[PDB]
Amino acid sequence: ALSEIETRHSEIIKLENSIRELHDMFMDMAMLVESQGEMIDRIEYNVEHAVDYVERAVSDTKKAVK
Amino acid sequence: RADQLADESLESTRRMLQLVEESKDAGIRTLVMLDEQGEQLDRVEEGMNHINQDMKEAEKNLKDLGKARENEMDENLEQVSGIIGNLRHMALDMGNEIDTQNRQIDRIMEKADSNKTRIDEANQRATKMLG
Amino acid sequence: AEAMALLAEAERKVKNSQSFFSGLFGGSSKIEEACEIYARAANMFKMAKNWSAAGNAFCQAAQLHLQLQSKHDAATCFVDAGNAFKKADPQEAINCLMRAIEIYTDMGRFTIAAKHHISIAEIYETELVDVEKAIAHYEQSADYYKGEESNSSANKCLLKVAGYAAQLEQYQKAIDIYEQVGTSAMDSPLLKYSAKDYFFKAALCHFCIDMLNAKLAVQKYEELFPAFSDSRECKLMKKLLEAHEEQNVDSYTESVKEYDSISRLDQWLTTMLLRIKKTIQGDEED
Amino acid sequence: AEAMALLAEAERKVKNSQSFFSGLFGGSSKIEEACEIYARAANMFKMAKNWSAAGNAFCQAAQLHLQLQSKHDAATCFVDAGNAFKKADPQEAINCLMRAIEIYTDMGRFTIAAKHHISIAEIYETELVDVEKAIAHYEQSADYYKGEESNSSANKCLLKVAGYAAQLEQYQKAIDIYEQVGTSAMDSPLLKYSAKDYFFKAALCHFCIDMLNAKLAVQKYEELFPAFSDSRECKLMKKLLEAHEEQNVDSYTESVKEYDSISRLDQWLTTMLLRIKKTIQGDEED
Amino acid sequence: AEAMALLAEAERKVKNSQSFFSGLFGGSSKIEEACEIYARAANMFKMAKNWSAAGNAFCQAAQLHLQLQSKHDAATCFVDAGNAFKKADPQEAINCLMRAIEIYTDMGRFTIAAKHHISIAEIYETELVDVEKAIAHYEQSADYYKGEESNSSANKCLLKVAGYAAQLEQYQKAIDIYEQVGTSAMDSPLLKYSAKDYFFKAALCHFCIDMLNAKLAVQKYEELFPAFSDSRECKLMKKLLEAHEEQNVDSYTESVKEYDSISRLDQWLTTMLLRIKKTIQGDEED
Amino acid sequence: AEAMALLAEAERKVKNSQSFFSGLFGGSSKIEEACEIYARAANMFKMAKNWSAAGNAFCQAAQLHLQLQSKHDAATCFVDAGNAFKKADPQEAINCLMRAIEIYTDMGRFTIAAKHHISIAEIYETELVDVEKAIAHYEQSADYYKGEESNSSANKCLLKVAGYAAQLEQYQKAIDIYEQVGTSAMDSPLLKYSAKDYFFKAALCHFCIDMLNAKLAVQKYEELFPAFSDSRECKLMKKLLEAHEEQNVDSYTESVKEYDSISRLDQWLTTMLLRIKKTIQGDEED
Amino acid sequence: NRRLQQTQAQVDEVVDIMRVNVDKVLERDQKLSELDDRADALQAGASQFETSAAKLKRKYW
Repeated sequence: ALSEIETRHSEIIKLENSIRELHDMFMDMAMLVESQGEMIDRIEYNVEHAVDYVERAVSDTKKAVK
Repeated sequence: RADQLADESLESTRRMLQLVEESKDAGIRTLVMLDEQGEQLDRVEEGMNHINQDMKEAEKNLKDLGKARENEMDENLEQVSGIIGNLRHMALDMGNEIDTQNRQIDRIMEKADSNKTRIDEANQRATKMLG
Repeated sequence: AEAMALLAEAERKVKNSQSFFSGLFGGSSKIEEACEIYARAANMFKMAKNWSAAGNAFCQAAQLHLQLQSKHDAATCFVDAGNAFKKADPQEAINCLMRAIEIYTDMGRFTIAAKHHISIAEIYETELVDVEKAIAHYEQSADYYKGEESNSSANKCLLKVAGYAAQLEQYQKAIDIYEQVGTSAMDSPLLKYSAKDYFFKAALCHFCIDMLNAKLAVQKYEELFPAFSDSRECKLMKKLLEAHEEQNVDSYTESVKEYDSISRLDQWLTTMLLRIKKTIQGDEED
Repeated sequence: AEAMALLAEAERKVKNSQSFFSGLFGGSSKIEEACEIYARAANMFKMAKNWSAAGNAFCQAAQLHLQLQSKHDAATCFVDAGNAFKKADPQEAINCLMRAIEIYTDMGRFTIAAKHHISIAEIYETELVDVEKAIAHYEQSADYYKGEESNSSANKCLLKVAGYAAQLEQYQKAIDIYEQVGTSAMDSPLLKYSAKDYFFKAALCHFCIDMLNAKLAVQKYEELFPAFSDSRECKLMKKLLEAHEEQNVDSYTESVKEYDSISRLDQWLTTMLLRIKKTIQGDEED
Repeated sequence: AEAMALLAEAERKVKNSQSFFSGLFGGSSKIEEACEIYARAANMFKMAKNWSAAGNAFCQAAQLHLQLQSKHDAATCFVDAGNAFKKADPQEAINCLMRAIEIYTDMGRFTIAAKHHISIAEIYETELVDVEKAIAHYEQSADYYKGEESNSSANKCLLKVAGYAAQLEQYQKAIDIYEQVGTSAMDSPLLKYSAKDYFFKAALCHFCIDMLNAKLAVQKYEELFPAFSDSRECKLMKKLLEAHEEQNVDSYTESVKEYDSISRLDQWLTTMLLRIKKTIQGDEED
Repeated sequence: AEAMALLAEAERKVKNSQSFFSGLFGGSSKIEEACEIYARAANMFKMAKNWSAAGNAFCQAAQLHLQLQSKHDAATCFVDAGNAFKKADPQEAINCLMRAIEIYTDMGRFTIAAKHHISIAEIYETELVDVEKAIAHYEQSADYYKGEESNSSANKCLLKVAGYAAQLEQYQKAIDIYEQVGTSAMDSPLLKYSAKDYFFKAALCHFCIDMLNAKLAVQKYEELFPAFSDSRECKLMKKLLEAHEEQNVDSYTESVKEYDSISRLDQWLTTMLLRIKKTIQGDEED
Repeated sequence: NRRLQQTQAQVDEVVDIMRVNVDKVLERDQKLSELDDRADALQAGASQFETSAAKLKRKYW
């Protein structure tokens, strides 16, 4: 009927549009989350290890009073 | 143009899939980590708690020692729809993992600080009894 | 196991010893023990689902900790108390948190002070319905966040402020906040897409102006006919500005009906939209 | 070097000293030494994937660690043991974890107790197939999460509880959970999307009701067809409610077939839909 | 607790003791006492939002801490000073941070050194507008990240380097940086995703070459038509390369108008695209 | 402040004290002083980008640290040295890492051991190009991950193992891994959508079997028609199974050309598909 | 037909979901960024305590 076929296209593109950008976000996302993933790999390291430094201190102090 | 739009946009609907599918792939790596990290922080939190304990003892010791084209175009939408549900799946796993960890960061920051003080006070009383 | 027994021993030990008990030293080591007792009690009071008891118990351990000089861990205890009263039945949920912040703040700990500060304004609003104090907190807290350069966080709070500012008739003071949070969110391409809603809210909030402002703000906004997201911002606004300047309470309430398809209206929008819809009639029958 | 040698030395030292050997201070340094030994052994056992030996060894070190007087570190050791046994050959995976929570819970550490509590209920189902004991845990654990204001986690558990509750015929007890987790989900505009599935589950769970327990729950559900997310929720439901009120085990069994197109049915839905499918058949010619 | 008073007493004790004051032992703690004083001062300075003074106060406690032998907690103070001045109204934000990195660097803490290094290059640009030094920092910083296995962050900085390098005429040096960051991105099939835009930027950057550096860069780009991410990188480029090789400042200016639909053109792209739009006319009129 | 000077002093102090210089108490403190020396040296060698020197320096401070009795913080140094050598020009990168794992492994730290184990298998592949040794590491490492109930990471390694195992020749040993990683993937509804590609890979991998291992593996897969995720998995496979069972190498190569439209192919797929293309050609002219 | 003009919002709604997903994650970055400067700096002081506690061991023990 033309009118519906043209109006159709109009709504389809307006749809196509909004889509492409939402995809743009994930791209930046995978780049952010990963950039943060490396910022935590060192944390886990500095943490469970700090437990060793403190554990060695609390131990020496105890054997320094008994 | 009429056909160059009913098909080109149709290719966009087909592409609309990989667009929302590549998003899942990007979401997986995120979730997979958010989960892996979630467990990590658990052993990480143990650090703030492990130190929280020892320091209390260490302080005491330092105190004791210190003193059909449209039919398909309609189907592709259904495809996007089925994937939209997925986007909700990750959106929730990502969400529930974010909120659960943010509050975890709070506890971590708290204890971490609380212990930092004990270290400073102890370091000011120990450094003097050096050598 | 027996909280009712622990509380008792708890008080029986929290007391500056004397006679032969004091000897030469006495205080810290004892009072701390009591703090641990009350914490142990408050815990089972939490599993017992008493809450009230748990909360007041944490208040006890907390207050006691101060008598030993340890504002830090003490304040964190007050946090436990607040969490108790919060998910409990009595009040005091607000007091505990005030006693927490008074400590974190003076201690130079604004990073965490803001953390509980927002929690505070959140309870003072969702429960106490004390918006006038809530805004004061959401704001000061946002200032702290903005100090740590924790942009996003500060914006979260600002959004709270403005959002609840338009509800309290403060429309102009709201648009200003949206302007600030809008100018400090453009340099980052991770907030571009979002700057829209800000302009939409700011354009909706009307201090009963009888002209542009909104027709000027919609202009300040950068949009392109091929824009996707922008369709969910000014595109609607323009049509609303025209239905307002022409005092037509038939074109406004219609366009909002259409927009309620491509982008559903949240409670906020609905409230303000209806307010504008009334201002139109209040200009027609006048 | 070898674990078999370490276990031996550890044994010959894990003995409470008495008489002269005990002297003035028997000390827990011995029991602790042995703990370190067994830990060192259990680890290399975890190297040769002997698991069984690794786990039982950790159980040893942890058990002694209790005789040491340090419930905390011991508890986490029990966790290590659970981690071994879980992905191992023998069982005890359930024992170690229970022995861990009995420690975290009494110690006043619910935050972590719930963390392992969910792991527990997660194993007692996918393995022991003891739903009745799994749900009890998913629930009590959710109570802890809800106690720590951790709404998010709490809901993660509630979904499990109700999810498997409907499988155990507990339909009403399921819908109640869905109603609660549903109401405490709207206050957060970050769960709006998920709030659908909740209403779908709750409207599906039927405690042999014949009325509009669901026809009313579908109404309470604010929807507008061109929303989609919602189409994957009540649409089908409505068509199911008509097929039940007319004892038609053909319109319902066809609707499940068509709906299994736009949105695939998971094992849960399959099992329940079949139960509802039988409630129709046994009812027609009865 | 007067601020300026604390600033006075702190000075009263921050000095090598002598006479009867020195007595038997020195005063390695006196200097520390003073540090704590100035900190107490900067506290209330940050209270009244007088930041400036707070910052100048932290500079004092920090400088003093060095005169005590404690680079660690000292440098952290320099950070507090930087955060203060930064959020404050005066400058100094640059000095405190430089004085912070020299410490995190000499000590052995590059992770954090780079963490403040990027903040630095970011301020030396958005504020002082001194790109010639900002790039130097963005780069050295990315080097440190690239040595902490921290790949991503390294690239985060590299993008800044090349990004602002092409906006300074350094077009070639830019494409080279994009090549490096492009090669160190394919090793991770989890980055395959962003490795496009790099090719787009690199192909856009032109050092006024007469050959087909871009027609070659777009060729090196592995793309498949059905691909989606890719259609947002080279596809446009090819058309732009043809519009340039045909001195047609119309097809290029219209293709950039079309692509602006499917993919919004950020600030950068815009500026550069215009530079090419002028190279076309300039070649037409050369 | 000269590295070359420090490296000398360190040496002068790192040596089991002899004669009077020794006395009774050893040099447990001297060896530590030397470690600090070399550490300071490696540090300035890293700011100078002398990497090689930095790495070898850390190796010194580390080895000595072992001579002090502190495996923990030692291994940590070994890692620092590895990070140096990696982004450097000499070797030792592989040695430092093995020397680090022997420590994290015998110390009771498998979590971090596997963390560096995968790094190892990654370097031994992207550098040494030793696929057979890399697979061995990716495997032994996945065992540890899967033990730390980190199924997620475990599979991350398994995928590597099978992935490169199909590239070498091990097509069968590849499908087995895909089958295991496939069964242990359904227990988590967060991998359902991804569980497709697994079946696609496993069905593509052929160890020259004459039966219908693939026609059976594709049947084991659960698919319908109104699914679109599944469209990128078996639907194609069947077409390939028919093109193989009919010795028609143009229909196989035509279908790969079509499928390369709805779901663009990667390097892996390409290589294997061509392998299957040649098995067909080789069956035609025979 | 109508599905096209309809499904259009089926994503515009998700475009908002991610809008928050991108923000949520970024909000954690700063929370972990600061925690990275206070946690690592924390153990830094612990190092001072490890050295101090080690010396108190070689004198009173």
